[PDB]
Amino acid sequence: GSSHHHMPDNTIQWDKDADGIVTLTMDDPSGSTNVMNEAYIESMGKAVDRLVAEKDSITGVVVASAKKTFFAGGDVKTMIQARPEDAGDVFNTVETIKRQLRTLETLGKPVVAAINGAALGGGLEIALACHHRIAADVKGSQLGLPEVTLGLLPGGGGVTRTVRMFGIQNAFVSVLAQGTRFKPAKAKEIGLVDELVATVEELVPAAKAWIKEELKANPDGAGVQPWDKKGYKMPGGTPSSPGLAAILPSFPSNLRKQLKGAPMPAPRAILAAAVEGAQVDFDTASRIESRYFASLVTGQVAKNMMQAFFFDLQAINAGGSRPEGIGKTPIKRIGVLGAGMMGAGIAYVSAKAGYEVVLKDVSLEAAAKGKGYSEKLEAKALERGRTTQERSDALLARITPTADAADFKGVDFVIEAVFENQELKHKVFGEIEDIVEPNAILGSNTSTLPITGLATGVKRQEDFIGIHFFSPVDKMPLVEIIKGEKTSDEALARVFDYTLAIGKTPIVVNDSRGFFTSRVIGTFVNEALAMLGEGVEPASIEQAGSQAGYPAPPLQLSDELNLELMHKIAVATRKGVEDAGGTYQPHPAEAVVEKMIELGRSGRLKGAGFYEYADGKRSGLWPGLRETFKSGSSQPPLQDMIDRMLFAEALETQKCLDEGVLTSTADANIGSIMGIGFPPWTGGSAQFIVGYSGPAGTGKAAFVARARELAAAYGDRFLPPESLLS
Amino acid sequence: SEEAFIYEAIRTPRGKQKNGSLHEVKPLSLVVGLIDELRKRHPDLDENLISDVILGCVSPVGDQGGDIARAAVLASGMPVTSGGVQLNRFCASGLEAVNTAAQKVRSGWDDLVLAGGVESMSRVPMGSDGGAMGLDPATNYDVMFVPQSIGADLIATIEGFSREDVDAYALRSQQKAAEAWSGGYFAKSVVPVRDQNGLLILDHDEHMRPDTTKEGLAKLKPGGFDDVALQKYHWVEKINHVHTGGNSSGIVDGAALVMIGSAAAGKLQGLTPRARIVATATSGADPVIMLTGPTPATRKVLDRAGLTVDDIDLFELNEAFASVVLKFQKDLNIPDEKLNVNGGAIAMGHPLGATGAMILGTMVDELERRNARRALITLCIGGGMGVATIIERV
Amino acid sequence: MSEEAFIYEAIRTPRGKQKNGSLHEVKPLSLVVGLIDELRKRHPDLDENLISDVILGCVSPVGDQGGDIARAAVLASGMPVTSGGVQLNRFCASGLEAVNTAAQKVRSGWDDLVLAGGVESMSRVPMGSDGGAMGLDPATNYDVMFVPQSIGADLIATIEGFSREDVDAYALRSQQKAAEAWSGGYFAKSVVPVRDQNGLLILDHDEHMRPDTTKEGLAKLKPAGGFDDVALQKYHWVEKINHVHTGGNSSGIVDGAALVMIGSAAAGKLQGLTPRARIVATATSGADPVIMLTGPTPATRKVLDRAGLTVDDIDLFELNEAFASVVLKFQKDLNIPDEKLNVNGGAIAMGHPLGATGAMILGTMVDELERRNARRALITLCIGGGMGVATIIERV
Ligand SMILES: Nc1ccc2cc(S(=O)(=O)Nc3ccc4cc(S(=O)(=O)O)cc(O)c4c3)cc(O)c2c1
Ligand SMILES: Nc1ccc2cc(S(=O)(=O)O)cc(O)c2c1
Repeated sequence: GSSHHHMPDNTIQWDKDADGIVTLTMDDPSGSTNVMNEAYIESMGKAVDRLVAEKDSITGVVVASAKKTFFAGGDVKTMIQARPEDAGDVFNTVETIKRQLRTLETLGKPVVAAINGAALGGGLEIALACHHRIAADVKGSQLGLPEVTLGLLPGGGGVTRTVRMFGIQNAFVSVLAQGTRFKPAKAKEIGLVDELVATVEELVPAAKAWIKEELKANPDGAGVQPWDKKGYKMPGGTPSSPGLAAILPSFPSNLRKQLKGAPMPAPRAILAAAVEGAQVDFDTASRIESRYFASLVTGQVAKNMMQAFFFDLQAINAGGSRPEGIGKTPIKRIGVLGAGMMGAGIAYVSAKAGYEVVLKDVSLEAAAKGKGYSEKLEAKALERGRTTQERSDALLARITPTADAADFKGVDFVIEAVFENQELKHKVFGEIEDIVEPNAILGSNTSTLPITGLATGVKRQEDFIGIHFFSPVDKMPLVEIIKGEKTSDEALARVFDYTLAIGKTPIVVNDSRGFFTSRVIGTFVNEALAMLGEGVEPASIEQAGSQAGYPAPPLQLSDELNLELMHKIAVATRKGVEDAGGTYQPHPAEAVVEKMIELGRSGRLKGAGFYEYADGKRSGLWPGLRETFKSGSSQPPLQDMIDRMLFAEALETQKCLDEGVLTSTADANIGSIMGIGFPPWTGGSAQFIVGYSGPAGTGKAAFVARARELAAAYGDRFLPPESLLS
Repeated sequence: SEEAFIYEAIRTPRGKQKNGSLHEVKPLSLVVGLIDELRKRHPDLDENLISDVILGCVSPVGDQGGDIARAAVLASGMPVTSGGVQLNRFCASGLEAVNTAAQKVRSGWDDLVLAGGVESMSRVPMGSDGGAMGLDPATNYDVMFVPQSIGADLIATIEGFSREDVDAYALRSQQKAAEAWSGGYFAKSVVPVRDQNGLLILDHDEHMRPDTTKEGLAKLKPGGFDDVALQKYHWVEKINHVHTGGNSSGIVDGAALVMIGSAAAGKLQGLTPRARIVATATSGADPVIMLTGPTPATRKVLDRAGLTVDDIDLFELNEAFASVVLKFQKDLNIPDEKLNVNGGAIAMGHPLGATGAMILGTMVDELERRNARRALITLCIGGGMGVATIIERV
Repeated sequence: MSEEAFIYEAIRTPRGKQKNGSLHEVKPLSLVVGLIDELRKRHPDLDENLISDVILGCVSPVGDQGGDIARAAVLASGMPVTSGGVQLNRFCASGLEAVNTAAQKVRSGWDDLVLAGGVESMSRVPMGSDGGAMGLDPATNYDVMFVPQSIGADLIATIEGFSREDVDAYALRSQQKAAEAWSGGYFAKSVVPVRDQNGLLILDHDEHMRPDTTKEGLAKLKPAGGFDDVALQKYHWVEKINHVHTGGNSSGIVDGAALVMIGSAAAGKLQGLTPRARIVATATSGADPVIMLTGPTPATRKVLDRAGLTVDDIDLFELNEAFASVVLKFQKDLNIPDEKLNVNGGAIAMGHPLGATGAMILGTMVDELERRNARRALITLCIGGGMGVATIIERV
């Protein structure tokens, strides 16, 4: 009937001291972390039932954990399998979970959360059910509700209680909408945590001491949350309040402004559950939250985002592409060649990780201006207060700018960021390859030049490897590791471990012109340029890019990548295949590139492109663009433009998997999202195929029909490869 | 079957928003004064034939809540058998009350009906009733809620209306409203508002600025709604914001009454029919741009009555925004001398619930003055709707 | 009076109770959208562009029910943007008034197909949320002699001489006839169960009913600011008001919505729709606003004079069970037979969703006329402020 329960193993340990304080120690024996699994639901149901039974002999409850992490989310393995027909079970599961927490909450006696480590998602939802939260200010301790980042929403009372605690606007912006994780100090600052302790050993004693003092100082209000008292007033007011009702119609429009119209239903569902929940009582609000939760879990976007940002991202971090058996080799001195934006950013993220960096350029003045990129970055970090002056000085002190090739003495890790000329890169490596250590990694930050050709410029080709970064290096989280033919597996592992060391996500790519990121992002740019040549309005092309979910619209990106760079990229791919006796595959976007080069509008670096630029600031599209390409003469559906750019990247990704360029779909999904900004709601350019949804249906079969639908209308380049076909 | 005739059409002066003369007057008192004026003009009227009172009100809360129509029937001492119903179709609530009244008379089940609206925006501001399109995030995200002002600026951008274009129209409305007042056109219809002691409170449209100059309008000044509008209208790069407080409709208080009945009802009461409701129509357009509803509604009511633009002597569109009227004039190729000939809401104001009934009576008088035959009245509506009515002078 | 108005569909939601009701978590906009999607399921090939207006009754158009909830329903349900959408308020008869206006719009010839109905989520937007001049303005409250409906209902029982056992005997019959109707499956194809965004069931029955009601239980209930003095100042010949009305013999506070599809013969024939009933006549009248609830009797006589009919010509009488004495007075005035009056129960058992009531009891009579294979039915409601509305339908 209406129970605390939904074979499994016990997860909670029971302990009632002489004062009547029961200590519920969550300790899942089937893993290293407490997770809202079927074992927890049964274990918490047993403990809560015993709390109701022994209520006459219990004076307080303390919820603690025996793991290094308090409690980190739920069984994502289970929620990703929830089909639309399983919405009833999903609803009953979260209703049972919140029924247990609601009983623990309304127990008539204080309950304190002893947060020892990370309390994330469902874990923070357990602490929020308690009346008092004490956190241990320790390393790596995080608190937050990152449900939205998996296409879900806080369904275990997270949305209902954070709204009751901070109001609609504060709870949405600060905690719910972006799933922000907080350190224990910041968690106490915003109200998520009530007080802090230095070590984990003081937690449980302080929790029982607070219960001892709360019963003595507040006998009436003990074990009663603020929203359960008489005369509770929600901060900021309810939607019926005259103040909130004036600004409330601007919340969904602002959210659509942030999402840029991208089909992400999770933030919208959070704002709906937050507002609709504030209009009714707590229990009814909680049931509304359950229905929106079951709506997302059974939806396809959540399955895409759960696949990418939970399973795929863990499979990468677990060394899925790291060679087996290879051990760890420390990195003592990093030598960066070139002090451009790339080389300076490389030198920053390396020194930020604690490495000693020797930033070499042609001149001491150039190498000094490169270190200034880290100084102006530490300036903003010290201004907004993200780091201390103590460690900001130690960070810059690890960067040693130089112009002498002898200062690469003792370097066991070389990253090159000079301009992309083959003979140039061969000269730069030749004058340092004998100064550095004999086991030094020789890395290149090329974006198109094949690694096997660059490897001939050194004698230790087995240690030559491609280390492709993305600007700005201080913010872009992906590193494309390219494996040449001679690149050993040890060099692959050391660069793999280096990428994780600087706090970035690696993908391993076999050598091929264009690699994976540059090759796939070309199809995205080329589809837009095609559409412009076909006569589509330039504003519609940019809108189609933003509404697809991309961070930057394509024509705007086509100005940062420079059309002269795009021109010689197409000339190089043509010349290479032509020398092999074949017939190059020309793309219709090439005609639009050459037309813009002729008009003297080659991109942002020139100062004029598809947009007009003033004092280095973009200021609207070029008015002569419409007359040049007869804009308005072709008016296809916006969803066709959106699908033309998404499918182009999705089909090119499938080619890279067929050609062995990628070795795992996890590298393709994370590599597309974090490398070239593929929309996160898709779950990646590889997940988009199996997770496609439209009028043709859902799944790989619908993607194929829609690909053939686009192929008939816009060209056979949208024909699905043989692997996708049954 | 039956034919609907307008026997009377009066209205109150429109009191401005800031320091308005009608701010102290309850909206119920505005309607009761117009009811007493109808008794003054026809003391022989057997009010037992008045079968319903249909009032339009956009914010039916507070002073305007609890079926203000029924309150007006009881408070004014009308027979208890005279019904009383409040409706709401946003800006065209006044004209919808008239249309419904005419439709009830045509149905043969109603003999004599009072219709009109009331809106005391200084006491009950717009949006006070709440709403699901705005306050519910699940549906605000779906219907792409955008304020009417942005949809008006979007129209000016798409149609190529400059800042001088919308301001030149705003100057025209100010001049034609002053010309109509100084010409005594509004003498019979504008019923001055008085207190319980008979002392004068307001006898003119306070929102009018007849000393407006083109230079003064150019010195006027125009939360993510622009991005929401451009997400649907993806071919337009940027919205040119041209509308200011001088080229948009004013926020004013007021009320209007229209006595509609069958021929038999008017003959039995000795009433002289002034105009005949020829046809009405309700249509709509995209709710993001919102204010493009009048064009299909006007087109629909013209085909229903078997009439064309050439057969209409006077066009009366509510001047919610200057671009909405210029867009309407551009679409149907309306002559300049036929469009809002006595000024509009830009000069005199826009009392939401009562505007449809105000411009309706404004055309009844102007049809009799010019001795013209037909007039078409239409309004743009929030949510993308549109209402149009064709009257013929009898 | 040219075009004939026909009822093609008449559906409603189950009526969820006020205290811990199943529908308290459902927004009233969602209740209306649910009925729109049901009409789409029953007629998938219906060209919705023919639908020219959506008229919804709503007595408290505030909060969730403000901002033209009909237009919100048109936009949210994805109906054609040219389908209008207007909210009207005529107190308790707003639901029937929307149907009457929809039928009158069809008769005028300027509208072809109209959705009419009402919605009232009283557990979310309680009565009086809109304020009101007759109540909250002292100059008007003093003049109109404002008295709540319940006191006027007690006054009717005092004047006509209905005892506490009289009003409770009717309440028992309403609970019994409503339970018999549900058990017989009379409401099977008309009550559309409410579901959430996941398809999970929320409510599929009128949960305000108490089918185990007894005469003994009703007699134990207690009856429900000087309003008694105000009513007797006008009815000066009455000494003291006998308060006989309790929560058992009065209408219930419930949430719910109803939808009726009304159109011309050309509109239904073009869409392949089968007309279920025809609007014969409507009428609006009223009586004293202090007793308030004597409005149905003149409105019923007026609609019978307009259609050229008498009491004997009507097969089923359906009056909203606002209060038991109101129905007993209406039965006493016109000599209504017992076996013709509220044969499937009424608001005492199933509830009174203010904006949706008129459209609900209308759809009840369209179904009962077909089941009994009868011809005519007369639907009427008492209204606050002393008004009345009646309508006569005929099975086609
Ligand atoms: N000791 C630790 C403990 C946890 C660590 C997690 C990450 S992670 O952010 O990469 N993984 C994620 C990703 C999504 C999550 C969603 C939810 S949910 O509840 O919203 O479903 C809950 C989670 O815990 C999630 C964790 C990184 C670490 O270093 C960690 C270290
Ligand atoms: N014009 C109509 C319409 C409906 C009718 C129904 C019946 S019945 O309910 O006895 O079957 C009898 C009639 O004569 C009817 C005549």
